[PDB]
Amino acid sequence: GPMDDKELIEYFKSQMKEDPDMASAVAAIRTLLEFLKRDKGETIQGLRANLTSAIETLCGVDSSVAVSSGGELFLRFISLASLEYSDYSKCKKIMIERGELFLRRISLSRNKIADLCHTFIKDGATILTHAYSRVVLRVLEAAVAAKKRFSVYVTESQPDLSGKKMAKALCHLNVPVTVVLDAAVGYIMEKADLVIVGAEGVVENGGIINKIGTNQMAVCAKAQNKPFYVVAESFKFVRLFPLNQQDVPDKFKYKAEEHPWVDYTAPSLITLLFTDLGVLTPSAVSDELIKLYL
Amino acid sequence: QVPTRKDYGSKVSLFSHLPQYSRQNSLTQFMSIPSSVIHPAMVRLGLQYSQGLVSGSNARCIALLRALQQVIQDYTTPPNEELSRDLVNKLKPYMSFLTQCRPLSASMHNAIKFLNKEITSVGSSKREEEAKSELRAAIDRYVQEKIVLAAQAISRFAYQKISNGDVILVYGCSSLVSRILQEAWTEGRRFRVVVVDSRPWLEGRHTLRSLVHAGVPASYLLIPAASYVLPEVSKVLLGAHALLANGSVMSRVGTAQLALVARAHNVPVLVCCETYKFCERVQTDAFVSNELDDPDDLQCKRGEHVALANWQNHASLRLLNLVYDVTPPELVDLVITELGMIPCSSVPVVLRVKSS
Repeated sequence: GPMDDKELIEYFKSQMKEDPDMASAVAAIRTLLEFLKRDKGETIQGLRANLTSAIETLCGVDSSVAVSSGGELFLRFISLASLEYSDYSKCKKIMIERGELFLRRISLSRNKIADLCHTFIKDGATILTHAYSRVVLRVLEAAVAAKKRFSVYVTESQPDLSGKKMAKALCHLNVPVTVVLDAAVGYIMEKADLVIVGAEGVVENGGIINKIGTNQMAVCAKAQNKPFYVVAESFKFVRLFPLNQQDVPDKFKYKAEEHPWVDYTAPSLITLLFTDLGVLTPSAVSDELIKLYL
Repeated sequence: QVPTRKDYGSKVSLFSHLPQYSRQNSLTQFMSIPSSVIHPAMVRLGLQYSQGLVSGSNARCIALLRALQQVIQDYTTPPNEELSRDLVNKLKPYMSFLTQCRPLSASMHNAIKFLNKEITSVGSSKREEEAKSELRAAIDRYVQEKIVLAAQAISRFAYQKISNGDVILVYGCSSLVSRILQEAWTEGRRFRVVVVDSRPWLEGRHTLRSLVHAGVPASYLLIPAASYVLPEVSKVLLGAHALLANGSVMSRVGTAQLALVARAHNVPVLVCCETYKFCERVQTDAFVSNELDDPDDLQCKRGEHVALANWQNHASLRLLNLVYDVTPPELVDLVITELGMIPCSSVPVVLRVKSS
């Protein structure tokens, strides 16, 4: 059509590369909105089918859960807009403006989460984190801007050493940080006071999908009565119900002897979730997902 | 003979199998003066037992052994009889009277067993004065080895587990705990102590004074606020009235609760106890075997009115004053004895090696 698969992937990659701060889901949603801007269609059925194909292609570009969550959220947005306005011509402008406002809100979501989450860090605390996370970095930046003093432990995140990147980014603002092995989370758990990690996707029951080392970290925190806090944006809410680790879809484990890239953490191992909707219990995610889909 | 002490007040149904006495009501009011059926030393010892003039387990054991030494000194053998049997048969009513005055502690039971074994081991051909002197020397040696050297060894062992800048939480009054802390401060360790106390005995205050007199920084609070202070606590050190064969710790009521709250806060729990307080019996809860103190001690003057005054007027009202509780072995991290640093599961092992 007006935009081809090749230039769709090119736009996605260019938008990701131009602003490295923006997350993959935000870039995918921006690419989908741009695709909707230039569609040259006249039927809401063809628009929905074309958007579904574009989401399939984008998820083929990168195998992150957040991209698929953003795609489903965009599809629900299109369905709601179509429900509101029957005529396609009047519906398209409403979709475009609502998507612009949605982009603005999902851009402000990170700062909202940081402002609502920095208060949970105390003076002289020891914060344990798992790997690189822009939301955790922003939360710690906001905590430091509040004239708070604390130490941070990070894990090296063996498959790709994003923990070292997080440690360097934290040293950039003069934060006492330490780097430990992925096998030293249980050893170092007794030193930490609370745990803050990111999330690539929030599943229906309140659990999270995150990097491969998150589940054992949460279990070790539970075994020592340590609070386990998760910071995650709203556009990462996905209607998935994994019963165990093997139940996670294979399109998210690999391509992102055997080396899975993600794991699932049950809601019972999570104390609170910090989202742009506020501070929530894991039970609120299911309520949000139910309310969204009628 | 010796009359039976009358139970005071109405007891809880679950605790109806245990005696419950009144502090004011003494037994010697129904006994002859001078004492004939009971030795005067035992009469005085029971009088201070019932009134609570001596309370610590080590103190009670020491007082009992001193009274037994006095009785043995004043004892004479009857014609056509043996020392070994007559002494035990004469001591049995004294122990019954002491139990009537107040239920015997585990250390007291172990001391009674040791003394009975020593008396039964006295040869028939042995002379009376020689046997009495040997019994007195055996009692003195038992006191020395089982109390003083044991406490010194336990303090030496516990010195290695105390580091500079840590917070130790203690409960109630325990001579072993205070001794350990005093020597730890003396050798050069720098730390602070958190003292936990509970009504109505408020024995912890005693320890507090000791710490104040040793220069050790100290803090004071009641048991319900323990969960508030454990986040800053580095370790919990607890004395024990007895250690049971299954590894559980029988101690002052509130010890098991403190161990549970400490486990909830991820702080280690250490229990210090001499090996002579180890018991072969087992106990799963605080209901089957316990002591009922005077219920009237629970009355407190809050403001200008005492709410529990004349509590026996209400038929359905009951007052429970539990003395002891049981801590399961899973709530205790380390046990410090004169033999060394051992886990709770090693309690029966010691019982195997001390006997033979």
